[PDB]
Amino acid sequence: WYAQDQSVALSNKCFIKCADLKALDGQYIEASDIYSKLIKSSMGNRLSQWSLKDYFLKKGLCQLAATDAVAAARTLQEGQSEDPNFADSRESNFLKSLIDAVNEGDSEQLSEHCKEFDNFMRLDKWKITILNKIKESIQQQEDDLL
Amino acid sequence: YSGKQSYLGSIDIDISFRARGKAVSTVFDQDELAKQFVRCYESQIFSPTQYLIMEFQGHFFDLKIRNVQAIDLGDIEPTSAVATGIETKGILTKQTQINFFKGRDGLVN
Amino acid sequence: DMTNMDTRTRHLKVSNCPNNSYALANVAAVSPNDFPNNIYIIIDNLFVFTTRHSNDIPPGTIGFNGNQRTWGGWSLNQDVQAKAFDLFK
Repeated sequence: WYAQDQSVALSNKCFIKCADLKALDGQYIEASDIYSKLIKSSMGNRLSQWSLKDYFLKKGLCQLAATDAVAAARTLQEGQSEDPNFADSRESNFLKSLIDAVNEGDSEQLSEHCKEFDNFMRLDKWKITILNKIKESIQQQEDDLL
Repeated sequence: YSGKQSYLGSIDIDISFRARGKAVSTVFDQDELAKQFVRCYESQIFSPTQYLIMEFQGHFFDLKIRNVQAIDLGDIEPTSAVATGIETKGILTKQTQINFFKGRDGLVN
Repeated sequence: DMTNMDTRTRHLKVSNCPNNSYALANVAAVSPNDFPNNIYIIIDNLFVFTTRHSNDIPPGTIGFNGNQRTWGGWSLNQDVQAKAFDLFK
């Protein structure tokens, strides 16, 4: 409804809440779609850029919670090529490190990257849950490994 | 599409560990690897850079076909140049010369 | 009691273990139609294991864990020879 009223910022806040809850609720694909909508709505605005910097990260995290590392890499590349601020942001490096760790299936490397990211930028419970599910998915792959 | 070059003469495969933490010092027989490749996948079409996941004695490996040579039946000598282009494709046979190289990671012994 | 049992050879496919409990028991899980319960069976004349009835494994298939495959160097879906075993003789 806020979008129908063209209140971009209020719709963006509502969509942030919706995507956060959906990702926490097991609906990673829908949360990533809402994050894509947020990215598209906030693109070109000098006012919401950090939100974007986080958006990309979050979206990728959701795509990585869904075991879709290719989609996470595509999102990282899109953010790097579209937003110069995100390209040099720590969030981009952290997302790339997470994508690489999932590609190599090194859960310990993912944990090390998470600790490094926390040391400079504190993680939130949403990210904690996403990465916990991701690590448990690596463990499940280890179960499929047998 | 190929006309005459329908079979695989020489195939090069780069072998890598899917998981870095699963490196094993076990001695891998290339003849056994080729035998498993023919046994599990016969009369299939493969192209350069095509990827595969191989389960050998419970060990999971990533195999990348770095290059392929296509030959026609009746060619006594493989005078055809080995092609790295994805255009070339062939049909696996029980006599294709399979050469295994270390993956870019270089952990497989 | 191992005095009487069908010793005929059978060719069985190696497949993933049904679950962790069966792997822990280190007992070859077989169907009732495959072999009697609680008898020693040899495989490839080298690998001896105790049979236990299992309804989750169809007849003609033999279940193994990762360590057994490592010992025998076997891949998934590999065919192995199984016969009755008598260590005492």
